[PDB]
Amino acid sequence: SVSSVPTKLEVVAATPTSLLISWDAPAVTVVHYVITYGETGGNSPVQEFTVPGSKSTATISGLKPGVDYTITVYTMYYSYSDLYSYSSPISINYRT
Amino acid sequence: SVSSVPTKLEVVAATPTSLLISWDAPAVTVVHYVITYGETGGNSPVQEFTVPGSKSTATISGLKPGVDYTITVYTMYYSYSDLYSYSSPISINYRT
Amino acid sequence: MIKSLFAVIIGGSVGCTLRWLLSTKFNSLFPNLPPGTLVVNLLAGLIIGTALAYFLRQPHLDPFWKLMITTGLCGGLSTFSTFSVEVFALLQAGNYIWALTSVLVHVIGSLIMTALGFFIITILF
Amino acid sequence: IKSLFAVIIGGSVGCTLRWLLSTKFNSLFPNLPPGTLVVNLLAGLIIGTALAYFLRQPHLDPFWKLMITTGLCGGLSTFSTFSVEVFALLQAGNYIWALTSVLVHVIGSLIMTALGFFIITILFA
Ligand SMILES: CCCCCCCCCCO[C@@H]1O[C@H](CO)[C@@H](O[C@H]2O[C@H](CO)[C@@H](O)[C@H](O)[C@H]2O)[C@H](O)[C@H]1O
Ligand SMILES: CCCCCCCCCCO[C@@H]1O[C@H](CO)[C@@H](O[C@H]2O[C@H](CO)[C@@H](O)[C@H](O)[C@H]2O)[C@H](O)[C@H]1O
Ligand SMILES: CCCCCCCCCCO[C@@H]1O[C@H](CO)[C@@H](O[C@H]2O[C@H](CO)[C@@H](O)[C@H](O)[C@H]2O)[C@H](O)[C@H]1O
Ligand SMILES: [Br-]
Ligand SMILES: [Br-]
Ligand code: NA
Repeated sequence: SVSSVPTKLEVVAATPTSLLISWDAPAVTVVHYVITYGETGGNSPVQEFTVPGSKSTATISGLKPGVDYTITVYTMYYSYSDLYSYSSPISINYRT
Repeated sequence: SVSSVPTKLEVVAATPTSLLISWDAPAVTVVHYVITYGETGGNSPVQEFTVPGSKSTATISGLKPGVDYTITVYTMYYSYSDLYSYSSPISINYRT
Repeated sequence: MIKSLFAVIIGGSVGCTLRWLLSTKFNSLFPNLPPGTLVVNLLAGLIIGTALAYFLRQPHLDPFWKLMITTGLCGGLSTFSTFSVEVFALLQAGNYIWALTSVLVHVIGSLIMTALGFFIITILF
Repeated sequence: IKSLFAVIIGGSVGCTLRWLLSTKFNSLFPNLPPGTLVVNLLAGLIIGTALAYFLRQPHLDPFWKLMITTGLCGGLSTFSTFSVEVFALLQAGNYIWALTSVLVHVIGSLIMTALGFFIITILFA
């Protein structure tokens, strides 16, 4: 009855080509966070990368200036009941 | 199944009033050895004492000169199947 | 030694199911060191320490119950594999301070629950 | 309830294994009973490999992960027996092997879990 999804995802610092995101870690043992980001406009390949579980911030670069991106985040965590499983995602939109 | 009883119980050095006995340890985690000594003719209080498992020799003292004594030694050992338990004894007789 | 086998199953089943119920209800409460897997290990440690100093005083008990309690219950109740994943996970997550702490508490606590159960019964008697 | 059978059938097999391996082998090296150890390394192995596998196949029935983890591994492994032995050695003034037994069980079981996990992880690549 304990959620593995992160909470309070927001952009704390931004540049024209990079977003800085922050999240509240779940009350689980997170092995790593998987960040996914893609241009909110249709068929721009969604790109993804991971962040260690001990961190709760991440940088995203290579973005075009003035574009709305969809930033989503989930976890690969350990629980007694499931071992290594992936959590549901938490998404936000931020426009550079 | 391995035996838990010592072997080669014997007086290695005697005086009139003391016996240096020794034995060989069984192939079991022996917590401590118990030595019992009394006058062979069932006419005297039987005395017992303990010696650490890390020792395989004991001293019997206060003996009467020229008297036959029955000396026996058993173990209190750990085995997987019986946890703690006492071994059957190994007895010898010796005249001081 | 088929009668011997039922002792392992009955005892273990209890110890397992017991371990299973406790871990689901309580493990999530404190993840840096799940308490469910710790209580069963302390519990079995407590039990086996008592079984130690009581079996000693009862040389003629049925090899049946001794099996069902130690190998069965305590064996099935306690766990070492589930102890390893939690540490392995705290290590993959770079949570060394807790991974190391989890190792210490389990080992020492289990030996104290053993020391307790042994010396409580040695002292009652 | 269906989950209950997994823990039982799983723990039963594991406990039955831990029993047979412990009786037949423990008595050969008292300083470090090897039956109580292999079951631990073997369960530590199984759980590590189970860890990495159920990740790659994230949608398989929860029944099989339960029977293998909390059952098999939980039943196969043991902490109480590891406790008594160490406590037995500690009681016997055998501090050297009491310590060694603690290390080899932990370090080894952890190495086995990492080994189980990392093999599978390297396999899927
Ligand atoms: C006694 C022996 C002790 C040493 C045991 C080995 C410890 C060091 C592992 C080095 O290899 C690692 O392999 C990981 C893959 O298995 C990679 O993880 C990457 O991918 C993982 C997911 O597969 C993520 O969780 C990680 O955060 C991400 O860094 C990681 O880069 C790489 O260095
Ligand atoms: C004494 C007993 C020994 C028994 C054997 C123990 C084996 C432990 C294996 C741990 O696995 C590795 O742990 C690293 C550390 O947690 C992870 O690094 C990940 O996390 C680090 C810190 O969070 C980051 O710096 C890395 O880049 C990132 O790959 C790495 O992925 C993971 O495979
Ligand atoms: C990491 C911590 C784990 C939790 C704590 C576990 C403690 C377990 C040991 C307690 O039992 C005592 O150990 C002593 C030492 O082995 C024994 O001394 C016995 O053996 C000694 C051997 O030197 C003799 O000197 C003593 O007189 C003799 O009583 C003593 O009988 C025994 O009751
Ligand atoms: Br497990
Ligand atoms: Br046990
Ligand atoms: Na177990």
